Amino acid sequence: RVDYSGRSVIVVGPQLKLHQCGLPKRMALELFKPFLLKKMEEKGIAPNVKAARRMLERQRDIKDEVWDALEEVIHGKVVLLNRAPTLHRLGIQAFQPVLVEGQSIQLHPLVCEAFNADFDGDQMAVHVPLSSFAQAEARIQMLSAHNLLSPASGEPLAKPSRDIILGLYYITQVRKEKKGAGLEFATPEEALAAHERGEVALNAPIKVAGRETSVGRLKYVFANPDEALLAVAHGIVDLQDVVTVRYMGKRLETSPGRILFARIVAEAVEDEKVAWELIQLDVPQEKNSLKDLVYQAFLRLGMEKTARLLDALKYYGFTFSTTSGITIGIDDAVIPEEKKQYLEEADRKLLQIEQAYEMGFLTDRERYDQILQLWTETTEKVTQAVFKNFEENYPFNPLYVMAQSGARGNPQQIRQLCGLRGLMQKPSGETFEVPVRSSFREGLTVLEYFISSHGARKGGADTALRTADSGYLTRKLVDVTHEIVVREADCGTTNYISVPLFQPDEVTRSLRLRKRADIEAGLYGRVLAREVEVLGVRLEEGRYLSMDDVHLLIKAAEAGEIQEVPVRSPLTCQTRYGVCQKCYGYDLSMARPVSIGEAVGIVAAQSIGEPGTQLTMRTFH
Amino acid sequence: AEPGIDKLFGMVDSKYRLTVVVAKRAQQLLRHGFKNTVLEPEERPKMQTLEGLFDDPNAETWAMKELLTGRLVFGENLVPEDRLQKEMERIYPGE
Amino acid sequence: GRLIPAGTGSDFVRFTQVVDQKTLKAIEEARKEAVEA
Amino acid sequence: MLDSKLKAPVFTVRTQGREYGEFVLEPLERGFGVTLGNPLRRILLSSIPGTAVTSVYIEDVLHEFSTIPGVKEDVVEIILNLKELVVRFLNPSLQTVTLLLKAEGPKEVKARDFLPVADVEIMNPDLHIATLEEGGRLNMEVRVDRGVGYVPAEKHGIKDRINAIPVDAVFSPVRRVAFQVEDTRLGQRTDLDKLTLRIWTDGSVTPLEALNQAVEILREHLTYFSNPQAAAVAAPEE
Amino acid sequence: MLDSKLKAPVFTVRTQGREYGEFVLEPLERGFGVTLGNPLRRILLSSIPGTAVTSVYIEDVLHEFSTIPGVKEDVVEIILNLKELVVRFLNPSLQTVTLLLKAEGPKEVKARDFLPVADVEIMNPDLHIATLEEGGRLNMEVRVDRGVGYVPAEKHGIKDRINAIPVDAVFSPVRRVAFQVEDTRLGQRTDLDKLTLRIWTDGSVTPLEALNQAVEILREHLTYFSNPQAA
Amino acid sequence: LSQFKDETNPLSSLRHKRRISALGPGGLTRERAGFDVRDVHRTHYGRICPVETPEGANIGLITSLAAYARVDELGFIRTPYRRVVGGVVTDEVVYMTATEEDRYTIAQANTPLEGNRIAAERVVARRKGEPVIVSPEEVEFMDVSPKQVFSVNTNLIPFLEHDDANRALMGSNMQTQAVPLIRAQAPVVMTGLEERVVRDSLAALYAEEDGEVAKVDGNRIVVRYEDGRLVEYPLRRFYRSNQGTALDQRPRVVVGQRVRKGDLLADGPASENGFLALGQNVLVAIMPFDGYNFEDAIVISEELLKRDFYTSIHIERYEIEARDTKLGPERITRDIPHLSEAALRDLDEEGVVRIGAEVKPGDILVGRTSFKGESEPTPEERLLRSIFGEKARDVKDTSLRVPPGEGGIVVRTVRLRRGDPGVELKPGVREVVRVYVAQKRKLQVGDKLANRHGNKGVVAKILPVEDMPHLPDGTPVDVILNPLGVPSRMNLGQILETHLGLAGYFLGQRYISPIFDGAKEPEIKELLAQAFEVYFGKRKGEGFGVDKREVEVLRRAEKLGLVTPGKTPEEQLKELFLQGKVVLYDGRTGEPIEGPIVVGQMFIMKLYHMVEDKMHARSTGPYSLITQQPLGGKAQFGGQRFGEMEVWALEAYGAAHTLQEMLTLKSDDIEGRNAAYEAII
Ligand SMILES: [Mg+2]
Ligand SMILES: [Mg+2]
Ligand SMILES: [Zn+2]
Repeated sequence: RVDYSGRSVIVVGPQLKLHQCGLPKRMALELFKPFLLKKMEEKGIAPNVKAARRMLERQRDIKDEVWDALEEVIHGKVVLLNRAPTLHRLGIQAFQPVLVEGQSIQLHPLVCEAFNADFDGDQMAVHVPLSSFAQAEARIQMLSAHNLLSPASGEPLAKPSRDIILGLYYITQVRKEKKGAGLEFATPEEALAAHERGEVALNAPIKVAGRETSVGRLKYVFANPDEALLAVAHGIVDLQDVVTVRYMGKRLETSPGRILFARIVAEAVEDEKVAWELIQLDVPQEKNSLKDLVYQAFLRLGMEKTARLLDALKYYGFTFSTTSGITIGIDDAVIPEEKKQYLEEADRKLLQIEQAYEMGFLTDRERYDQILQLWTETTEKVTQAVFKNFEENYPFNPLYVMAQSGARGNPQQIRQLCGLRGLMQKPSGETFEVPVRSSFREGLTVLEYFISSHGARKGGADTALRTADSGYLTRKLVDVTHEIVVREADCGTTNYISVPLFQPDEVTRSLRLRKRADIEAGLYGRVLAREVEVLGVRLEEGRYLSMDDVHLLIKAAEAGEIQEVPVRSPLTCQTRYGVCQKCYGYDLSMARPVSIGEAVGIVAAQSIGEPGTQLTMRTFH
Repeated sequence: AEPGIDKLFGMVDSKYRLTVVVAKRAQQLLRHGFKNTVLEPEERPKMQTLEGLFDDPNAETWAMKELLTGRLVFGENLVPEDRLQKEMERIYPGE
Repeated sequence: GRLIPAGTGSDFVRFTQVVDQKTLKAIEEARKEAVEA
Repeated sequence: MLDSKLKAPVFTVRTQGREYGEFVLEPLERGFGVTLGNPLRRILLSSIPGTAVTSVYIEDVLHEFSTIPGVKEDVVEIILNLKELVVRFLNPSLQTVTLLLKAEGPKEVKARDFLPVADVEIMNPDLHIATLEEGGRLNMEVRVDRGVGYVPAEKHGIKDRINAIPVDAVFSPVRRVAFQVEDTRLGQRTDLDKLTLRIWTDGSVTPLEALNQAVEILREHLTYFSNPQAAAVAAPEE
Repeated sequence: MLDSKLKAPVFTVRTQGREYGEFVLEPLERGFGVTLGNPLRRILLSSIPGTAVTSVYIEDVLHEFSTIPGVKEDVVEIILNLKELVVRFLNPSLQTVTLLLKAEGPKEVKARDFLPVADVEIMNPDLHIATLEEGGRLNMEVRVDRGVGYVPAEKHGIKDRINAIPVDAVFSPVRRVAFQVEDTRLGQRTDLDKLTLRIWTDGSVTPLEALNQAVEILREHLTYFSNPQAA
Repeated sequence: LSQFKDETNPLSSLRHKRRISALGPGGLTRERAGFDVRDVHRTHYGRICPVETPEGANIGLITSLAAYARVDELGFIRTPYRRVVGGVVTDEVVYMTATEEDRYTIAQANTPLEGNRIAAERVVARRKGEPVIVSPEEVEFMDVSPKQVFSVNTNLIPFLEHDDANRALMGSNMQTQAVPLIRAQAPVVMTGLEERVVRDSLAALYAEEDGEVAKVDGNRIVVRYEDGRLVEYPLRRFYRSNQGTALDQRPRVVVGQRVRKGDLLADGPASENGFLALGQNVLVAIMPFDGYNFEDAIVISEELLKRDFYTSIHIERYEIEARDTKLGPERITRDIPHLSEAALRDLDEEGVVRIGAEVKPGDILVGRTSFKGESEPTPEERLLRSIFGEKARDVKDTSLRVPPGEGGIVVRTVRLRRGDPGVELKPGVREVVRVYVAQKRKLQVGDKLANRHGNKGVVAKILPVEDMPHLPDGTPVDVILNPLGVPSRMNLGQILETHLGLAGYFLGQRYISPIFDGAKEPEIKELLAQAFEVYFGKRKGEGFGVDKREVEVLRRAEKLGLVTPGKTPEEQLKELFLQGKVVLYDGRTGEPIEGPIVVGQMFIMKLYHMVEDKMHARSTGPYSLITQQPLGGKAQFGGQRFGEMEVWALEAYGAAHTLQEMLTLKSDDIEGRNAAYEAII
C-alpha cells in the first residue's frame, strides 16, 4: 500500500492539453497536504504548521486563500495516473494536474487508448512523485506528451481516435453527385448554363470538350484559401464540394474542406512548407492516414511540436463532428435490395442439396458440410452487397462513414446491422445448419435469439478467462527477461542474423515476398550488420534502418535485387546478461537509437504480454 | 511537453543521463537557496498567484532552463567527491 | 530496497556530476595551492 | 459570495502590424464568451464595408477561359491576381472607379503601374499581376466597386461593356476571423468565460478598427427594438 | 441617395398575456436574423433576474425529510410544490419577502392561502401546496428572494430560523425562448431576414420586459470593447 | 449461499430471490469447469435466462430463473407449453420438464394464428433443441410467449430483439443497480411486466378488499371495508435499505375515495402509480458534442438538475461503542477536551448530535472519551500544560466524526444500553449510539447513467440550457448520447426506443411494446406521422413558415438522400421526421446542425454509487501493526495498492527513484516516512 495516493472515477477532459489532467482540488489538497502546510506558513495565512493543519481538519474551517496556495504548490509538479490492470508501460503516465471542481479525475482523450480507459465508470489511481529526483523521472520520461509512439511496434499511440476522426473525415470528404452523368459541350458558360436550369449536379463527373471536370471546378475559382473559406462561410459552397483554389503557386482542384485540413496542420506545426508535404491531400483523412501523418510529423519536426499537432487535430476533429450532423436512426442500417435474392438463390440451392441427399448421393456429413459451405459463401456475398451499396449510394451514411474512417465498427458488425447475422454455433462447438437470417434492424426471432446466445457465452466467458488475468504470460516473461538491460554501447560482435524477405511453400517450396508489415516488424530500427548496396545506392554497415530505409529494401526486393538483409540482432548480441545498444537498435517509442540503460527486457515482456489478453484462446473454427 | 525537450535530449548520450543531471542540479539549486543559478535576472522562471509574478518555485524546472542555455557542465568524473560539497558552500551560504 | 540497475539507476548514468561555470573555480583552488613557498 | 455583481472585464489587445490582431476580453460570466464571440464574428465576415474588383475589360480576349499571347499567364490567373488587389476610397462619395493600366514588352508588372485616379490609393503597390516579353500587349478597364462580404460573378446581373466578364468580388476587408472561449477563474469561480478573438484584415482597415465598427453594427442594430408596433395575437382555433 | 444600407426595420410586437410574447424585426440584412436572435435567446434563458423560494420554515418539522401528521404530502413533496410558486415584486427596490401561511382542519391548501403582503402579488394563487385532513395543521414561513440563474440550496446558509430548510432557487422568469428567421424581400432584394422572437415567461416578468432587459445586457456588454490595453 | 439482500431497488430484491448458484456445497470456482457449466444449454430454453448472468469471473455460474419457469417438488425446472391438436391450439397448458419436452415437436409462439387455428403453411419448431420447419399437422405443443425464454429483468427491455445479447446482458444487469429517484417515472416504452413486478416485489401497498378511504396522511392510511372493518396501514417511512437507498411508501389516494380490491394506495420507492419507475424519461439527441461525450461519457442539461430530475435520497448509518476497558469505562459525553466551542454547537444533546443538524465532514456525530495511553502524559506535555493552568486530564477525545467525502443532515439517533431493555450487545460493550444521516444526492459530474439496452456512461459535462441543442420550437434536449456507442455494440433497441419515444412525446402517450412482439417500424412511422401534425402542423396556424435554416439543412439533407427532391419543404421535413430525425439548432451559434439529428424520449436510470467506488485520497495515515504498511482508518483513507504489475511499468520507464520511493518512503521504510514528512514540512 502507498502513502501519497488516491483513486477516483474518471471523466473525459476535451479541454486539456495532452500533458495535463484534471484533479479534484479536494483530492489535491490531501495528496499535497504536507507541501501545502509549508506554503501556508510561508504566507500570512497561518502562524505555524500545527495551526495550519488544524485549519484543514474540518471542511467549514477551510478558507479561500488556501486554494490559491495549492495552485502554487502544484506548480510545475506532476502526478501519475494509473488505470488497472497495468498491462504495459503506458498503464502509468504522468501529467501535470489542473485543479477542477467536482470529484472526478479529468482525462485527456488521446491517452485513453493506451490506458485502455473508457468512461462507463473506470477509475484511475493517482500517485505523487515526492522527491526532486522522482519528479524529474516523471517529467522527463513519464510525461504523457513524451510518449507518443508505442514501444512495442514503434507506431504512434496517442493518435486520433473516434469522434476526432469522424470530424476530420467528414470535412476531408468530397461529394460525388450523379445527376449530371458524363455529358460534354462547348464548355465555357454553356456548361454552367445546364447547371443553372437544374440540369447538371455541380460535382457531376462531366468530361467536356477536352478534359474531365466538376462544374464546379470551372464555376468556383478562388485566388487564395481564405477566399475559398470566406465562401463556405457565406454558404455558397460546402467544404465537400470540389472547387478550384490557387495554393502556394499551384492551381489545385480539391474541396475547401481539404484545404482547411491542410491549414490545421500547417498552423499547428508553425511550418506552412513542411505541413504541405506531410499531408495526403487527395484522400479523405482516416484512422490510418492520420496515424501516418503523426508518425511523419514526429520524425520530421520535434516530439514537442508533434503534441501541438495532436491537440490541434483533437480540437478540430471534435468540433467538426458536432456540426457534421452524424447520428443513427433506424433507417441508417440500410438493408441492400440484393438480400432478398441472395437468400432466395440460397434457399433454392438448398433445395437441390436436400434433394441429392434424399436420393442418397450425399452422406449425412457431406450434406451438412455442403450447407455450411453455402451459408458461408452467402454471408459473404451479402456483406459484399451491403458495402457496395453504401459506396455507390449512401457514401456519407453514418454507419458507413464510421466504419470506413476507422472511427468505429467493422464489416462483421455492419453486416449484422444491415445484412444478416449469419451462422451461429452450438454450445458443443459445432455449427447450426440453419443460419440467423435477420439483421439487428429486422430484429431476431425468439428462437434466432436463443440459438445465438450460445456463442454469446463462449465470448463473455473466454474474455473473462483472460480479462481477470492473462498477465499470466507477462509474469512468465518478466521472470525470464527482467535482468536484461542495455548495458554497453557496442559489444563488438561480428555475427548477426539475416532477416528474410521471402516465404517458401506457397506452391510447395516456391518463393513469395513477405508482407510489408511482417518485414517492417523484422527490420525497422535495426542496425545494418554489413554494407548493403541495392538499387544503385549503398546502405552502410552500422546504419540504423529508418522506416524509409525499409521501404527501400522492400522496393529492391520487389525488383529482385535482394533476398535477405544482414541485421545486428539481440539474438546474436554478446553483452553479458544484457544487450548492447547496436544489437538492440532503435528505442521505438522515440524513433532514435535506444539509450544505454533502458530496461529493455521488461519492455519486451510487456510488449509480448499486453496483446495476449486479446488472443482468441482455444482452437475454434 | 516541456520547453526544449527535444534539444535537452540532443544534449546527452543517454535519455537517463538528462534526468540525472537535471535532478542533481535541482537538488543543489534548492540546497543553496536559488543563489547558485546561472540564469541572468530577466530569464528567471515565473508564476502568477496573489497577482505579482514571483520566481517559479519549481527547481525541477529551473535546472531544465539552465541546461538549455548551456552555461552548465556535466560529466562522469569531473571534480572530486568532497571538494564540491564545501566549495559550493563558499560562494553561497548553506543556511 | 535498492536503486534498480536500469534507467536513472544504471551505472553508466548514475554517477554523472553537474557544476556551474563559477563553481568551476574549484580546479583553480588546486591550481593556486599545489607548490608551496 | 454569490457573488454581489461582477467586475467590468479587462479588454487587452496585441497588434502585429496593420494586418493582424488578437483581442482578449476577460473575465465574462458563464456563457458570455459565445454570446459575444459569434455575433461579432458573423458581423465581421458579412457586414463590414470594403471594396474590390467586380468586372474586367481586356482589349484582346473574348472568353474568360482563354489565354493571351505574349503574356505568360492564363486569363483566369490575371483575374485571380486582381481578386487580391486591395484599394481604399479616401472620399466618402465614390461608389465605383474604373482603373487604367497599359504596358507591353520585356517588363514585369506590379500593382503600382495602375494610373493614379481620384481619391483612390492602392494599399499593396508591390502586388504582382503579370509578366510580358515579346510583341504581346495588355490594355484593360478594371472596374472596382464599394460593397460588403462576398458577391460571386454569377450572382450579380446587368452586364457592363460588350466584352464584360464578371469577377467574384471579395468586398469584405476582413480576410479571416477566429475565436476561442476558454475557462478562467476569479476566486472560487472556475465557471467564467475568457474570450480570445483573432482577426485578419487585408490592411485597408486595422484589425482593431474592423472590430470597433463590428461592435457598432451590433450596437446600432439593438436600437431597432425601439418603436413598438402593435399587432393582433393569432387565434387558437381548436 | 446612398442605397448602401437600408431603412431602419419595423419592430412590431404581438403580445397579450403576462406570459407569452412574439417579437418581430423586418427587414434585416441577410443572416442578421441569427446574428441577433441567438445572442438574445442566450441572454434571455440564462441572465434575466427573477424571484424564487429560498427557504421554508415549518412549525413542527426539524428537517427536509420529515412528515407532517394529518398531511398527505411529505415535506420533500411540499418543497417541490413551493418551487412552482411565482411571485411579483411590484416594488423594484424590494430584494426579499417572507410569506406566511397558517392552515388547519380538512382543507386543500393552495398558494392564495398565503397571508397577503403589500407590494407582492402571487401569480399562481391556485397552485396546489398541500392537502390537510382532519386535525392536521400546517403552519409555515416561506422566504422569497430576488435573484439570477440557478442557485442550489447547498450553496446557501439561510440561517434565519434554525429549523428552516434551504431550497434550491431557479430564479429565471424566462421559461422558454424560440426564434424564427424567415425569407422576406424588399423590392428587387430577395434574401433578406425577418426575425421573430417568441418568449414564454412565468408571469412575474413580462416577455417584453424580459426582452428589453436582455437587449440592455447585450448593449452593456458591447461597452466592454472600447477602452483597450497593451499586451 | 446466504447473502446480504440486494435491495438497491424493488427489482434488485426480486431478482436476488430468483437467482441460482452453482457454488457452495456444489463444485465451484477452483474447478471452474470453463466453457462447460458456464454455458447456455439447449435445455435452458424457458428454464434459465440465457442472458441474465454476472459479467466477469462469475459468468455462467450464478444465473437467473426464467419468467414463467417453475420448480417442482423433485427440484426440476418446468416450463409451460400449450397443447396443440391437429393444428388447432388449445388453451390447455402443460408444465414439462426438460426430458418430457425432448419427446415433442414444439412450435414457436409467433406462429400465425387464425383464431385457434394455425394459419401458416410451414411452422418453426424445436425438436429436442433442433430448429426445424414443419407443417402444422406435425405440431404437438406451442410456446406460451416469448416472455418464457427470459428472466424477469431481461423481460423489462423493450425492443430486445434488436439488441445483441452481450449488451442486453448489461441492460438487464444495470436495472438492478438503478437507484430510486424522488421523481421516478415508469418508462415511455414499456414491455408489460413493469406493473406486475411492483405487485410481486411488495414495493407498493394495495387495498385487499372493496372499500372507501377513511384517513390519509404521509404516515398512514385507514380504510373502511364494505363490511364495516376499519383497517390502518402504517406507511413505512423514509427507511434504510441494506444498500443505503431509501424505501418509503407515499400515499396515492384521497379521503373518501372509493377503491376496488387490488387498487393502489401507496407507491413504493421505485413505482409511479404501481408501474415500476426506475429512472426518468428524458429528451435525448444522439449526435457527438465537442468531445464531452467522447468514450461512453454523457452530457447533461443543467435543466435536469433544476427539475430535481436525477435526485435520490441516501441514508448512511454510523455507530459508536461505549466499551468497558482494562483501563476503565469510557463515556458518551458532550464534555470533550480541546480548543473549540463552535465545534459543539449542534451537539448539546448529552453527547449526541441534534436530530436535524447539517453535518459536514470532520464534524462531531457522537462525543466520546476513553482513558488512554495506559494513562501516562508526556513529561514534555506535563510542562506544556502547567504553563496554561494545567489540568492534564486522563481521558482522550475518541469522538465519532463524519468521515471525509461528506456526510449530510441528521434524521434519527438510536441508543441501546447495557443489555437491560431487550438488547444483546457485543460482550465488553456498555452501550452503542447510532446516528442516521440523510442526503439528497443530485445529479453531478461522475454519476453514472444507463438505459435498458446496456448503454452505460458517466456524466462528463453539465451544460447550461443556453448551450443545449434545441428543436425549432425552442425546446432544448436533456442528454446528448454519442452515436459511436452503437455500431460496434449492436444494441439497436435504443434507437427504436427513441423513435417511438419521440412520437410519444408529442402525442402525449406511452407504449406497451412486448418483447419479440410489440411495435414494428411501419407502426412507429404511422405514429411519427401523427406526431408530426402536432410538432409542425400548428406552426402555420400560429403564423410561421419554414425557417431559412430549415431550408439550408434540407438542401444538404437531399444530397444525403434522406429526402425526395422536388417535394416541398414541409413534406420533406415530414419524411425526415418519419426517420425520427429533426432539424436541431446549436444553442451556441444559432446555426443548424448540418443534416438532421435523431432526437426523442429515452428512459434512463441513475446508478447506485458504492462506497468502494467513492473518491479517495491519502496523504499519510495509520499503519499496519505487523507489516507497518499504510492502513485505512475510520476517517482517514488507506493507501493505494502498488502491485508488481505497476512495478514493471515503472521499471520499463527506467524511473528508478520513483519505484524506490514508492516502495520505501511511501510505504514500508519506517524512519524514511517520518524524515520524509518532517523534511517536506
Ligand atoms: Mg470499462
Ligand atoms: Mg467563377
Ligand atoms: Zn551486442
